[PDB]
Amino acid sequence: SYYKGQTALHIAIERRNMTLVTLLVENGADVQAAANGDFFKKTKGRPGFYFGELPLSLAACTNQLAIVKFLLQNSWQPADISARDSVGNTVLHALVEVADNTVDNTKFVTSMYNEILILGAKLHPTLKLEEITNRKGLTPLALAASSGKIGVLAYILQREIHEPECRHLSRKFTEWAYGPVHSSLYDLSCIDTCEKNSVLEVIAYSSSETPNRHDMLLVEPLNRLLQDKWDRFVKRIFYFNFFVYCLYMIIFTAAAYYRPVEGLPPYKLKNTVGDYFRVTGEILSVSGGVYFFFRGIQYFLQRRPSLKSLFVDSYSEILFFVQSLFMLVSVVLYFSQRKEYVASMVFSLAMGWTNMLYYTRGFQQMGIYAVMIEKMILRDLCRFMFVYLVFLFGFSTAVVTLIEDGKYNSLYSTCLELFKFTIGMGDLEFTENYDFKAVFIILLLAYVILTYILLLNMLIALMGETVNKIAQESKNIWKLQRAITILDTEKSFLKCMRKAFRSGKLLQVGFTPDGKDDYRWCFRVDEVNWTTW
Amino acid sequence: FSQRKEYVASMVFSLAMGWTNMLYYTRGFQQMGIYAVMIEKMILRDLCRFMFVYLVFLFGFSTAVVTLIEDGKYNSLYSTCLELFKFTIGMGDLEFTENYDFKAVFIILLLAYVILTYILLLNMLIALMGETVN
Amino acid sequence: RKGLTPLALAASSGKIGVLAYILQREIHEPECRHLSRKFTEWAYGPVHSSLYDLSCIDTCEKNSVLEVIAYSSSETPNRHDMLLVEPLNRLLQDKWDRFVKRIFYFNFFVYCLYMIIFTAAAYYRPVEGLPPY
Ligand code: NA
Repeated sequence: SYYKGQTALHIAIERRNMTLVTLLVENGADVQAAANGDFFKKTKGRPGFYFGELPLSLAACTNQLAIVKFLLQNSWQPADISARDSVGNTVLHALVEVADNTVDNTKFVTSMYNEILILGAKLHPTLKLEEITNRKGLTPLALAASSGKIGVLAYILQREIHEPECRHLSRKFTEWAYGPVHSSLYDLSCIDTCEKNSVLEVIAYSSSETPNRHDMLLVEPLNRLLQDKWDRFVKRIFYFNFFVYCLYMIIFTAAAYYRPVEGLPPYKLKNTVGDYFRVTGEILSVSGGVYFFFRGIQYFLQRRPSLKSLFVDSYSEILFFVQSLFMLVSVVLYFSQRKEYVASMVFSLAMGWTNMLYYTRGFQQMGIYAVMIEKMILRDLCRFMFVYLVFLFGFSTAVVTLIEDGKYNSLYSTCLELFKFTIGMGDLEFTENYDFKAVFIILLLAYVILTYILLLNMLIALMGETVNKIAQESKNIWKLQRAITILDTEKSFLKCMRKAFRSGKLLQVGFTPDGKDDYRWCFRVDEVNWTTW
Repeated sequence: FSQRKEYVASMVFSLAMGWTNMLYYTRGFQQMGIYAVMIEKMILRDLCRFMFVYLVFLFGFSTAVVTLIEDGKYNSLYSTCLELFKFTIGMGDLEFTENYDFKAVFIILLLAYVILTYILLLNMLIALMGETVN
Repeated sequence: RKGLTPLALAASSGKIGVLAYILQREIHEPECRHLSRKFTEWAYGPVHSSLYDLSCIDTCEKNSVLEVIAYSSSETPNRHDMLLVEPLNRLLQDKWDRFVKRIFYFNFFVYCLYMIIFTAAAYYRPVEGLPPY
C-alpha cells in the first residue's frame, strides 16, 4: 500500500536518463498512469513527496526541461495538459503547491511556470489553462493566495511577456513612454470581484495560522487599490458611523446619570419634561442594545470560526456582543422587580465607554498605538500576573496565620492591605495584635523587596523584545485591519445605492489570437525612471 | 512537642517559603521557564552589588539624624532607620519630629538623602538594562 | 585509567569541534563504511532520510555523553552550548514528549494538592495557650 501504484515511467523520469526514457517511451506504454500509493499522499505520514500523480507533473517539478519538452512534443502519443489526478490538481497547481518560499526555489518555479505556459499557449492557442479549477473551486492564483506563497503570487500578479504571439498572456503592459517617464497598466480581472472568491477576500478572511497574512498585502497593485477605494468613499462612511456612535453613547450616559432613587422598580412617570426625556433616552438605549445583539449574532453565524481564533481574531466582535448581553440581562432584571439591574447597567456603561478604541483605525499613529496596546494585553497579562498572584497569596496566608485576633483576622482584609503596597500606600504598622514583631517585619520587608524586583524584571523583559522589531509589524497589522474594514463596508452597500467600481474600461492589447478585441479593466500607474536607460 | 510558642514562627516561615517555592515547576513551559531563568539570574547577579551602597547610605544618614535629635519617641536607631526607609516606598514625612534644634540642618540632611537615593535608583535601572544588548 | 574514552574525554572537557565531528562522522570509501556513524537508508528526489548511531550516547553502563554533560561542574567552558549538536536535541525532545510530560504533570498536581492541604490546616490553628491541645 505504501509503494503501490508505481510504474516504470516514473523511475525512468526520476533517474535523469534521457536515453532510457526515450527507449521506454518507444515501446508504447501508457503515459496517463496514476499512482495511488500512500507514499504520495498529502500529509498521511511525515514521509512522502507529492508531485501531482502524473508523469508530466513529475518531470515538471524535478528540474526536467528537455525531458518535459520531449514528452510534450512526441509524434507517437503527446500527453494532454488538461489531465487531472484524483484530487484534481493540474501541473500548474502542483507547481504552485511545491513552492516553499526560497529564493532559488522561487526562481526555479517561476521559470518553469513561464516555460510550460508559453509552450501550452503555442501548441493549443484556443484553450486557456489558468481558468481550470479543482474540486475546491480554487484556481492556481487563488490557491497561491490562500496558502501564503509570496513569490508565486508576486510573479503572477505582474507577469510580463515580451514576445510576439504571446502578449495576450501578460498582465502588465505599457500604454506609452516619453523621456524619463512611462505609465504602466495592471489587469484587475479576478482580483476584487470574481463572483466565487477573489484574492482580496481570500487574504482578508484567512485563518491566523497562515504563514504570511500581514506581509502579503505589500505587493504592488493591492496597496494602491485599497488606498484608492478608501479615499473615494470609505472615509465618509467611517466618519458618519463614528459620529452616530458618539451621539448614542452620550445619550446613554446622560440617561443613566439621572436614574430615580425610590426603591423596587418599575417607577411611575410624572407629568414633567424630565420624565419624558428620561423615558425616551432609556428606550433609545434599549434599541441600540438589541441592534448590536442581532448584528453580532449574524456575524457569528455567517463566519463560523474555530475556537483558538476567537481571541486572536474577532477581538472586538466578542466585546460588542458582551456589552449587548449585559444590557439585555439588565432589562430582564429591571422588569422582574429587582435591584441588580443597576450593577448590570454600570458594567455595560463602563465597557461601552472603553469600547471606543475601535475607531482609532483610520488614523495612522493612533491605530499603531492601539495595535501595540492590544498586543501587549494579549502577550504579557497571563505571563506576568501568575507569579505576582502566587507571591501575594503565599505571603498573605502567612501574615494572616501569624495574627491572633481583631479586624485584620480575615483573608480579604490582609490581601487588600498587602495590595496597597504596590500603589504607594504601604503602612508597615497596620496592626499591633500579635506576637514576635521581628517575624512580622521580616515578612513585610521580604515581600516588598521581591515585588519590586519582579516589577523591574517585568519592564526590562518587556522592552527586551523591541529591538526595533515592533513598529514594522504594527504598521502591517494596522494596514490589514483597515483592509478588512474596507472590504466589509464595500460588501455592506451604503443604503440602496451602488457606485463603487475598480477602475475604467480600456483597450491595451488590441487583438487576441482571434480577431475579436478585448477589454480588461485596467488601473494605470505613473512612474518616473532616471537611471537604467 | 516541647510546650513552647515559637512553633508558630517556624510554621509561618515554612509556609511562606513553601508557597514561594513553586516556581520550580515553570520549567516544562517555554516562556514561563525563560521568565524564571531571568528572575534567578538577576537575583544572583544584582542583589549583592546593589544593596551594599544603599545600606551604607541608609546607615550613615540614620546615624547622623539620630545624633541630631535630643529626646523623644524617635531617639532610638531602629525607629529612625524605619522612618528613613519609608521614603523609598512613597511614604516620606519630612516633619516626623519637632524636638531638636537647627531645623535647617535637619531639612538639608533629609533633602540630600532623598536626592542621593533617587540618583542611585536611576543608576541601578540604567545599568541593569545596559547588559541586555539582546 | 580514569575510564574515559576519546568521546567521553571530548565531552567532559567541552571541546565542541571534536565532539561535533565525531558524532556525525561520515566515510565514503570502500572497506571503511563500518567506521562511520551517519548513514543514508534511501533517497528519492529532493528528499533523503539519514540514520544516526546511538551506541554509547544515552546508556554505556559506565558514563554516557548525556550523563557527563548534564552533571559537569560549572567551570566547564561550554556546558550550555554543547547540547545544540544535531542528534541530542531531537533525542531529548522525543524522550520528553513520550513520557516525561505525563510524569511531570502528575508530580505538579500532587504538590499543589499537598500545599493546599497544608495551608488549610495551618489557617485553623487553635488559640488557647501552652500546647499540646
Ligand atoms: Na505615595
